[PDB]
Amino acid sequence: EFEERVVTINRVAKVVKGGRRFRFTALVVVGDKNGRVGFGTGKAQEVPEAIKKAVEAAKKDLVVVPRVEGTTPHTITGRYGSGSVFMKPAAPGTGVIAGGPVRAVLELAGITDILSKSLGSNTPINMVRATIDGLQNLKNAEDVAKLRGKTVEE
RNA sequence: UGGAGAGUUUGAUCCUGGCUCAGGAUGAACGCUGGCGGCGUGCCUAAUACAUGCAAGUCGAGCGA
Repeated sequence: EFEERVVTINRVAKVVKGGRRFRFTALVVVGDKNGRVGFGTGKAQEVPEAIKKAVEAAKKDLVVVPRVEGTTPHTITGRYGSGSVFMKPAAPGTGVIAGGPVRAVLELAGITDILSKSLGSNTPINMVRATIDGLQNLKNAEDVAKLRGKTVEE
């Protein structure tokens, strides 16, 4: 079993052309607090029924994040399109600071670090796709120790 | 050692982009209420004429009288 949160919903369609559409949508992040997250988007006109379509879209996506049990291994500027968050490791004891779309993703991988703010992000969709693009590009020491010498560098 | 955001142009979007709020401050004023032990700081606006008080004397083993 997993955990989900409703980040945002909308009421997006064209009102009357002779026949009405007025649909909703959602952007649900799912996670397990072990290091695997995801996100997906569905749409329907009955209000909480598009969430079950949205959690359906995110269970088929898992992203493995390295961890030193509380923070991230290094720093990176997770960038996608027009969004850019900044993330950097803390010391164990300080909690995850906000960025609300970026706040709820970092708690469902299971860390307690600082989070620098969204630099150029505007809307809560590209905050999410810039968050996940940051998390899926970190590096361990062991995989680096594969294609180098064997843990010399300290 | 340590670094958050939200709102608003469209029938509905993504972007550029402004304006606006939450917070910390004051040798502040002013608004309501009033128990203090104790610690500090109280002409920042007309350089607008300054009553009354005290702030530079001491030495009688200088020397006169």
